[PDB]
Amino acid sequence: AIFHTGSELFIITRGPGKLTLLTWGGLNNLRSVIGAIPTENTGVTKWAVSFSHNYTRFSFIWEGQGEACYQIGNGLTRSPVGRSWSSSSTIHWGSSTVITEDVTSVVPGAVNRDKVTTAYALPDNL
Amino acid sequence: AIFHTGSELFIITRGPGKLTLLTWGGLNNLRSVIGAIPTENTGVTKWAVSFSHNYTRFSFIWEGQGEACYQIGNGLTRSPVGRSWSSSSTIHWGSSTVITEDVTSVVPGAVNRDKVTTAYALPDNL
Amino acid sequence: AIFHTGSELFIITRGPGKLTLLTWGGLNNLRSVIGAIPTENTGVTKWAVSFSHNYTRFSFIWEGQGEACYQIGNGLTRSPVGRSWSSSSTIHWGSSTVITEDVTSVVPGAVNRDKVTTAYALPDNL
Amino acid sequence: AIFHTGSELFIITRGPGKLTLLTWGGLNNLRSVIGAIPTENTGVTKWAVSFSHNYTRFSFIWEGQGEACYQIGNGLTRSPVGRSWSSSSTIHWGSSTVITEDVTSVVPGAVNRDKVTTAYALPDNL
Amino acid sequence: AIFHTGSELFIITRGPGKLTLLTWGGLNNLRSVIGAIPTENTGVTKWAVSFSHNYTRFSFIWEGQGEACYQIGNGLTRSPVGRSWSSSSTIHWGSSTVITEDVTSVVPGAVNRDKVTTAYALPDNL
Amino acid sequence: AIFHTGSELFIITRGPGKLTLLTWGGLNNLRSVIGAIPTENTGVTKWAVSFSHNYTRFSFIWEGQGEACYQIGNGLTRSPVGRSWSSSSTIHWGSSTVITEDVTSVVPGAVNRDKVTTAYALPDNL
Ligand SMILES: CC(=O)N[C@@H]1[C@@H](O[C@@H]2O[C@H](CO)[C@H](O)[C@H](O)[C@H]2O[C@@H]2O[C@@H](C)[C@@H](O)[C@@H](O)[C@@H]2O)[C@H](O)[C@@H](CO)O[C@H]1O
Ligand SMILES: CC(=O)N[C@@H]1[C@@H](O[C@@H]2O[C@H](CO)[C@H](O)[C@H](O)[C@H]2O[C@@H]2O[C@@H](C)[C@@H](O)[C@@H](O)[C@@H]2O)[C@H](O)[C@@H](CO)O[C@H]1O
Ligand SMILES: CC(=O)N[C@@H]1[C@@H](O[C@@H]2O[C@H](CO)[C@H](O)[C@H](O)[C@H]2O[C@@H]2O[C@@H](C)[C@@H](O)[C@@H](O)[C@@H]2O)[C@H](O)[C@@H](CO)O[C@H]1O
Ligand SMILES: CC(=O)N[C@@H]1[C@@H](O[C@@H]2O[C@H](CO)[C@H](O)[C@H](O)[C@H]2O[C@@H]2O[C@@H](C)[C@@H](O)[C@@H](O)[C@@H]2O)[C@H](O)[C@@H](CO)O[C@H]1O
Ligand SMILES: CC(=O)N[C@@H]1[C@@H](O[C@@H]2O[C@H](CO)[C@H](O)[C@H](O)[C@H]2O[C@@H]2O[C@@H](C)[C@@H](O)[C@@H](O)[C@@H]2O)[C@H](O)[C@@H](CO)O[C@H]1O
Ligand SMILES: CC(=O)N[C@@H]1[C@@H](O[C@@H]2O[C@H](CO)[C@H](O)[C@H](O)[C@H]2O[C@@H]2O[C@@H](C)[C@@H](O)[C@@H](O)[C@@H]2O)[C@H](O)[C@@H](CO)O[C@H]1O
Repeated sequence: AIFHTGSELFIITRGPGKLTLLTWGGLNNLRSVIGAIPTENTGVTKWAVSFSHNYTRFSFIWEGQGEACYQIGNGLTRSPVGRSWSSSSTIHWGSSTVITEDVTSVVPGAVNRDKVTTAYALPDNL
Repeated sequence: AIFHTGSELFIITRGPGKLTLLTWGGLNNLRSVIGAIPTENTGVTKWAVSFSHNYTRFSFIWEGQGEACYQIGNGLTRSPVGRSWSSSSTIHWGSSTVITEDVTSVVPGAVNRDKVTTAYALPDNL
Repeated sequence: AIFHTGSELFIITRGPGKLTLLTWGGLNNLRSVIGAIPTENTGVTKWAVSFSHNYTRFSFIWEGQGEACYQIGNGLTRSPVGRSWSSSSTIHWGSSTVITEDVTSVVPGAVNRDKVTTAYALPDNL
Repeated sequence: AIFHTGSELFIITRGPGKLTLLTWGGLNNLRSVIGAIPTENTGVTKWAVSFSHNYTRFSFIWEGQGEACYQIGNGLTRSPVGRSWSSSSTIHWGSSTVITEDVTSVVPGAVNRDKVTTAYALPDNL
Repeated sequence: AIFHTGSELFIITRGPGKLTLLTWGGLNNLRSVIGAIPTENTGVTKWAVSFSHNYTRFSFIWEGQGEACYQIGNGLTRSPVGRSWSSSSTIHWGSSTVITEDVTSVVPGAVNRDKVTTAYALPDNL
Repeated sequence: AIFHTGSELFIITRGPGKLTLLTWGGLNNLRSVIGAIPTENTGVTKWAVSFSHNYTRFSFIWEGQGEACYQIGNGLTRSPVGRSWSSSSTIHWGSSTVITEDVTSVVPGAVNRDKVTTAYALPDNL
């Protein structure tokens, strides 16, 4: 299952843009969260994308002119990230698969946590 | 503040061991989570450590013979991680610094999520 | 077009095994060539795969038990390599796409050039 | 012998320029090929240089202001590349050594395949 | 002891600046040496700092806008370097720690060997 | 001149062994120094070799089954290190080149400083 040790969610992007994570499907009516994380890098950025406990749905898109792909754990495959919410990259908690899913109706209701959500660009010096 | 874009929490470790994350201070009686994340690497492991929405305390320790340090964003400083829950590395949500705190009172009530919490070892091919 | 500058063919594998290249569709009555290139690496091996002048078809498989993917140029996507001749990774000269093609009818006529064909594992010190 | 598994031909260059490969000594009257491959990198470029089946001579030069060296396999030695066709770097099929050779008599006959010959710059994300 | 095998002195800096080394406490009235080593790198520079035989004191500072840290051997800790001679990073021969020492009284007697002392920036291609 | 900024002395080795430095040609009646620096590494080790102030001769050998080469600054060329004191790699202070020199006559009178001379293996975390 994605997010377990060995099945971590990594993203690789090229050039500048924003990776946005939608955290939703909250247990016990917990509020959905949406936050955009910018990169100004000209080249490749590597990213770690985390879940939050007590949520069952994680959806993400890339907004940038360059490519963006996800990798599961140390798997070799790198597959394109969704580029709009009607064809978002989505994980159902417990799934081993990223699917394409329309989450356009979830986005406006989510609390805005731009630059403070669970997706992180790795620096030059790690 | 740590966990904001630019102040991401990275850990570097040497040799095999377990990084354990205690997620606590949950809003509205959300249950605390404890999970250990193993590595078997003989050398260096790099890690990205995430928060979870709706929690306000994040405590971590390293259990291994080899060193463990944290780095904030692309800062050059690397400082040691705590090695037991009585001297845990702890972050209070909104703080810009890691402190040393005894969280032994929080551990017994935490639900075990070994290999499925918000700390991730970076693989060899990222 | 694959094999042109900017669209070089790279392979990424995990663990030991043989990458086997079938060079075929030769002009000027040229004999097809088949050659297996071994790696003994436990971890990730990166590879550069070249065409040969005067041939119009290039087909390859990974015979190892670990994962294998190809990357075109500095593209981010990495997609699985074929694992049998009936589902080979195949390039038609001039195409920008690696297709899946059955080349079992070509293999028996090819001259064996094991360890001496146009696929190369990159070393640890490049 | 160079181009066999273990004795792969790699180039290292600094700054922008063209690596040009002459493929000649074609069996059965096969047409010699010349093709220049550009790099615009300001720093180091690593390259993989392939042979073509049915040819028995491979000559290459670097036209760039910066340095250029070849490495055989995982050998540590890096030695300078020829900088003109009268002092080309040349491999005789079956040889274990790159020698200096004057191939100006071969170049005029060769068909131009610029940006489409068997020498490849490795990208930033391999 | 620092400068023994396993306890090599490395520095990590960000951005352009100069690292200066004061070699002093020479036996047999050997003259003290001071030399500044510049970098123009915009990003992270890694440095190896050597002692000289027959000296008992080694002091160093970083002059630059960006951060500077030292690391001992393959240890994970990175700690700040001194930024003026009144607060120098200093090693007493045989000591396992870097101390803060005011060596303003030593600096005038030293011979200037800018760009020719025993601290070295590591290049892009090592 | 070797050892000036831009012309730093680096070594690359494969497999386990020892790099030995002989510091001689001392001014001010200084005794010659010899010291072996071992590595246990199975793969490639990178090294920084420093001079000592007040000496004019620096001679080094690699004793190991595996290859060993030197590189000057960020130059691309890598050339073999001497494998015995009768064929040492030698630098005359002020020279821009490494020569071969027999220094067997210096060795017996040199003070032994094994694991404590000015040649350093670079670690995995730099
Ligand atoms: C183990 C796990 O992931 N369980 C998921 C279920 O979530 C747990 O449900 C029980 C109630 O039966 C408790 O509410 C528990 O707190 C829930 O776990 C918490 O939330 C999940 C989503 C994880 O983040 C977990 O680490 C956290 O402790 C869930 O109800 C079902 C269906 O959605 O999925 C289970 O996999
Ligand atoms: C913006 C933020 O991080 N706020 C923190 C407070 O948490 C929010 O509290 C409000 C009510 O005042 C709501 O309960 C809101 O849902 C809370 O935010 C959620 O939980 C926090 C911890 C973050 O994970 C956030 O992204 C998430 O939406 C919090 O009560 C106090 C505790 O000191 O800190 C505030 O910084
Ligand atoms: C430029 C090119 O790639 N052309 C391909 C054609 O191959 C050439 O065909 C001509 C006659 O039409 C000659 O036979 C020439 O030698 C051929 O080029 C040689 O072979 C090709 C496959 C490449 O390796 C090239 O570099 C080499 O010189 C080919 O016949 C057609 C049909 O397949 O494809 C053309 O793209
Ligand atoms: C095995 C090999 O490399 N052989 C070289 C000879 O080339 C082969 O010659 C035979 C005739 O004896 C056939 O014509 C065969 O198709 C030739 O092999 C082809 O060309 C060589 C150059 C390689 O690319 C090979 O993979 C390809 O199948 C060759 O005539 C002589 C000349 O130097 O060298 C032999 O090593
Ligand atoms: C082993 C060592 O570091 N010795 C230090 C002493 O220095 C040596 O002193 C003896 C006389 O007792 C000789 O003069 C000898 O040459 C000195 O060693 C030389 O200088 C030292 C600092 C090192 O660079 C060494 O490699 C070099 O050969 C020193 O006198 C005392 C007190 O400061 O410390 C000893 O550690
Ligand atoms: C600047 C330099 O490297 N000079 C070398 C000369 O060394 C200096 O010689 C004078 C007397 O003429 C003093 O003895 C002085 O202390 C010497 O400099 C010291 O030693 C040299 C080897 C360097 O380590 C230097 O940094 C240190 O201060 C040397 O006499 C001549 C001839 O060998 O070469 C000069 O390049």
